[PDB]
Amino acid sequence: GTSKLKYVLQDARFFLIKSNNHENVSLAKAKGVWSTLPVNEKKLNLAFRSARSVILIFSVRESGKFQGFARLSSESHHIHWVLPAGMSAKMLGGVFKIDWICRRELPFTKSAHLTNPWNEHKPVKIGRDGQEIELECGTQLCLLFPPDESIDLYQVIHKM
Repeated sequence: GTSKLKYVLQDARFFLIKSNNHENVSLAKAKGVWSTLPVNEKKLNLAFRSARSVILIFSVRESGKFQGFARLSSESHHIHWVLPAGMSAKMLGGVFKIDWICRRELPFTKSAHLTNPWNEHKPVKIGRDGQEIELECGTQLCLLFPPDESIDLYQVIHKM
């Protein structure tokens, strides 16, 4: 009822994740892992040791929707990802363990009022993979997601 969620998002860092396919997100939602290119891998690692929470907000390219958001529980570490054109297991080699906070979709149409000061105040749906979102903008975007009844926040809060 927002109280638990607001405590989790308190002093958090927010990053957009863009996936080239639906299957890797379905995979990530089940096993609680994610991997990204080394550029974004470094940033999330720096962000993990620095912030009380690091939140990843997912969107499949060309879906028109966010598919959910998750909190890193570990920095990356060295998963049968569906590798897109340009494949290299090693490129996506580091595996972040993530705890999902919401696995339900949020259409871009519901976040049209929210813009990101850290991306030239462009609408928050706009950004490349790894685009960091300013605290309040990312907090509001997370609050727009519907409650996920499959999710129990106890293990996230317990790890904090």
